[PDB]
Amino acid sequence: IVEGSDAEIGMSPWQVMLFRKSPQELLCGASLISDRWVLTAAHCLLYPPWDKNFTENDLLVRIGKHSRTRYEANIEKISMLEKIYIHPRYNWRENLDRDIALMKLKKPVAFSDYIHPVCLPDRETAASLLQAGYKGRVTGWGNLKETGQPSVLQVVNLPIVERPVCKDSTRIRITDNMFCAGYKPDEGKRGDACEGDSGGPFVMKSPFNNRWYQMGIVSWGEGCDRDGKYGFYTHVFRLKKWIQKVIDQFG
Amino acid sequence: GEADCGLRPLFEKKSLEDKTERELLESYIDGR
Repeated sequence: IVEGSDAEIGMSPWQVMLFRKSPQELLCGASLISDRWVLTAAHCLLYPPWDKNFTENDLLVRIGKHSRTRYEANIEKISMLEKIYIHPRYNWRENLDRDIALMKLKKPVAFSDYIHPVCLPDRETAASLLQAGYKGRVTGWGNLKETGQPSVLQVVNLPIVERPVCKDSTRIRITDNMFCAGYKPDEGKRGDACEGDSGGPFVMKSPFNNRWYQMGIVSWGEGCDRDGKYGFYTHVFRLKKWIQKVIDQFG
Repeated sequence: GEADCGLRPLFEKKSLEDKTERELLESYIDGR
């Protein structure tokens, strides 16, 4: 996270850390949507161009963390993966379209003050909240700038950008399955997501029921915090159908 | 439909707001 600030203890209880077993290392961010399901970006688990193709046993999931490195005994929970689910039409070849994946935990995790599931968006939430100009929140333990490591979970709120702008800001092709956020040149304010933050949640608080909804997943970008540039996120609602399908099918 | 999802134990549950929470709240007006 660039131009963000230290998160408060438990202000993002659904934040998940995707961890590589050997060698040990932080791979990506992710989120808890149930006591047994974790949501993340597909490119975090599968990206052939770099030979990326992690499987159930190559990873671990660390929930309820705050510190970037400190072992928070009996607070954070380390869970094993029972099965990985990658969207069948995930396009890693051209633009990471439908960059979304699910991971079922071997054993359900117990909720606490530091571990609690976020809400998925539904039609009403999506139609009213996903609007250019509105701010959302991104969090993670990613770099503090382009290739740099926070000692604690970082947080940054970012305004959603009108689709046209998102397009005319990159030569890569945008889908309806993605959206972009970030500040524009003029409005003297900075901030963006960066490597390590991928797979993480973009959330928004409902002004009606006061709950938090993960409207997006940190998907990709071209560098970090650079004028005329914006971060792109997987459009969660647009792919909720697939989500519901996998959860219901494998329960 | 949504049970407990989205309500933080150390915040919403305790009627406590986090530091930047209303920046988002205010962005719905699109300014002030």
